Amino acid sequence: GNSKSGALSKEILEELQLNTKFTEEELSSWYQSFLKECPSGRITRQEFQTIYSKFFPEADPKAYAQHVFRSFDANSDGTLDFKEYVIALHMTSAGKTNQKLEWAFSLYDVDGNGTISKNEVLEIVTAIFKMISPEDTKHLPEDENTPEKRAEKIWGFFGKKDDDKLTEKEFIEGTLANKEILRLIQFEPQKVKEKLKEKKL
Ligand SMILES: [Ca+2]
Repeated sequence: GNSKSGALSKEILEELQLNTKFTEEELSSWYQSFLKECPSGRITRQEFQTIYSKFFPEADPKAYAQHVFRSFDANSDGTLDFKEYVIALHMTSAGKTNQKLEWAFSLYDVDGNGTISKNEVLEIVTAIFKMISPEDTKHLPEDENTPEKRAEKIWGFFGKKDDDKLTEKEFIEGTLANKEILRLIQFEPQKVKEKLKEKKL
């Protein structure tokens, strides 16, 4: 930790790699500031939720923030340490999606039982949908303009029956190969929005 706490930034860089938006020295600085506000270096789910409530005033981010917080162990109780908190912000707001597919699986596997069910896709798709301001949902395709439609389209693209289980192997294959699945599972609010106002006539 430099010798006086701080080498937690190495673990972060390792687990995030090129995806990092920070050097270890900057992470330590953010960490020093983090500790002035959260002395224990831990952050609860309620506190994490507040971050998103504050920075997404146009949306209803509570469910979304809770699922993101849980992705780091499928637990609503407890806390996230600085490392998981930095990685969580990166997953929702920075970098490329294709480097986040393994984490995306953990996000979609709500109960953490190793596979994704149809209902879990709907729960997450709904949470992400609520991150879109009412103003933008009108630019959304007819067959992708409600949580139900989006979630069923994703399930259909995976060629699944109502009670089938979706594995990580297939989730990664499909999110990489089929760009429509990518578009529909997309969890970064800005990316959903920016594609939600582009394309072609
Ligand atoms: Ca599951």
